Amino acid sequence: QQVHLNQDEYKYLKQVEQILREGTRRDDRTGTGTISIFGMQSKYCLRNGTIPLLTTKRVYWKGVLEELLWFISGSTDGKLLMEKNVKIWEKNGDRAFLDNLGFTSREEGDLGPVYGFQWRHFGAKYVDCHTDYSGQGVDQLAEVIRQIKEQPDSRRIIMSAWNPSDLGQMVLPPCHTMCQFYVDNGELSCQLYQRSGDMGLGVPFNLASYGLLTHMIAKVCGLKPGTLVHTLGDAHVYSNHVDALKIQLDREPYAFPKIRFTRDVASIDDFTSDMIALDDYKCHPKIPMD
Amino acid sequence: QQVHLNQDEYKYLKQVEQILREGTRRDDRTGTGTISIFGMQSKYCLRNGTIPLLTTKRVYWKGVLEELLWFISGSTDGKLLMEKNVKIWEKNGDRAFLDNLGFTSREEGDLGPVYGFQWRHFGAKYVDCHTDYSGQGVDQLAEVIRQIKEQPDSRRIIMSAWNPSDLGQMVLPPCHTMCQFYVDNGELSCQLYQRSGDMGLGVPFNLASYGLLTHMIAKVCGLKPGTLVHTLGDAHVYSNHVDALKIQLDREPYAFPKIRFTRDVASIDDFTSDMIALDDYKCHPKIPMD
Ligand SMILES: O=c1ccn([C@H]2C[C@H](O)[C@@H](COP(=O)(O)O)O2)c(=O)[nH]1
Ligand SMILES: O=c1ccn([C@H]2C[C@H](O)[C@@H](COP(=O)(O)O)O2)c(=O)[nH]1
Repeated sequence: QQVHLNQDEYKYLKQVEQILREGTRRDDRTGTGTISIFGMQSKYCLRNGTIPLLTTKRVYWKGVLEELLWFISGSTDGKLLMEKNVKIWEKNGDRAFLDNLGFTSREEGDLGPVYGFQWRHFGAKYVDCHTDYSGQGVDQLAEVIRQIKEQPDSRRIIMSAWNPSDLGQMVLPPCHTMCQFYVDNGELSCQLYQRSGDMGLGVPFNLASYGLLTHMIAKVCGLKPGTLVHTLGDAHVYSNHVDALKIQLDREPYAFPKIRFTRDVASIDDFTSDMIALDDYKCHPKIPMD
Repeated sequence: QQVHLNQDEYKYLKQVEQILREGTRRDDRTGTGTISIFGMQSKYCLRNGTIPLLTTKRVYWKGVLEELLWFISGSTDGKLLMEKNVKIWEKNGDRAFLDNLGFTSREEGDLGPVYGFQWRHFGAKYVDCHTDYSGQGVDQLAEVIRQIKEQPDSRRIIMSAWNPSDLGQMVLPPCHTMCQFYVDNGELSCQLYQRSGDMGLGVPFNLASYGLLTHMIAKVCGLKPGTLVHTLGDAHVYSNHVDALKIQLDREPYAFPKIRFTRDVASIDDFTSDMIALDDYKCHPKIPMD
């Protein structure tokens, strides 16, 4: 029967199996095939410092970590993240990518009013990735933190990246579109709504990212981490990735690693990559992709 | 048994039951006790005209229908609904309610930049509930319809009411915060993200509302209805509703009613209450409590 060291990662694999077994076979934005279920939900225990970094296929932790800190900082400048040696946004801000979208006047690495800007300045008039936006638009992350501290019973602790007014100027429309927080018996929980998820790369990354976010905010608020709830619109596997995911489905998950913060923080803006430690991230062997 | 005429309503009852059994006890913003689960999801088939109006406890159909048409019209004037003998917004737009929020210059019924305003003019400058907003802000509903018709493969078909810039001026923050649409083999599906849901009174109403909207857009787009995915943040039952819900839980659901449109429509703005028929809405008798 179903006895597993890491039940939450096992359920993830079950999620992937269900997509491949019941999913619809459609052609997507690029003309490639996906196998897809619309509407899925899964839950991940964050208690005792557990962060859900998948063990059956390695997730780029360094990238997760630096992108999150960068999001939080409000930055929309791809070059700042490249300075931290993370290159996941590089191809979305280069001359060719920008020009193809009509952003011929824009400087390289200026990603437009993407996540960081929305999280910290929702409603402000975007100029460029070098403008000082202090006190412009709504600082959602700050409000979420005040709400958690002052009104922990609230059912309105929401942060959203989905800004229709700004979509035309973003290099990519937001994928993790919004999240909601929830305080129960001194524990902080988070639900991510992600409109679109690739189960082979994107989803594991987003999973770790919001897991880390919940850990950070919990610390800032003097709370213990709770449950991450991950909700998907179009959950899919690319049809060229099926063999690779099948190899992943065959593995018995290891225990998730643990997150550890090595100093105190004054606020959500007071973390640095050197004081966020990840203990015992053990992964199964590499899975080659195509 | 394990077999039901209406498996979808049966699953909703099981949802209520899961909350009562596994939910956490909380005292909310109102003061009354809730029993709560954070993060739930359920699916409702809409194929062949089916609309999930609950049968074990009657849903206020006239309210659902008139509110939706009013939403689509972009109106934020509560008096238009009161003109049709729908009083669900009355408490929220009267003198004392407005004054308590500091909207002391507002006429009665001026709900602020609520749903309808966000749907048709996201990012526009709110003045009052009589202002003509043509060409101001993003018409999200029209874009959704454009995307469904022209890019049915899109994983980006989103409409959101969650506007941080406008929250302070709304009489209530949006409860059904955003929805995503999905086209598969000519079948239109919709996922609602609801941040907060009263299983007893709110949720059934929200289900019927988004069910109806999905049927409407499907007709506009020459498509067929698919599935409604209902996602909840704080899924709760009010502690004083417990006994009446226990009664409801032993009822065997009847078949859902079906929706039928009795003439063609030029666009999403061309529906009227008289041409939306609801066939065979058969319910169990009223509950001995409220
Ligand atoms: O944070 C992200 C960003 C992207 N993707 C995946 C989902 C889609 O396969 C693709 C984005 O394409 P659209 O959904 O925008 O078409 O990348 C994720 O899983 N997570
Ligand atoms: O469309 C709605 C609006 C409200 N509610 C319920 C949920 C909560 O019980 C209450 C709103 O309170 P807050 O979640 O806003 O505190 O009404 C719904 O179920 N659906």
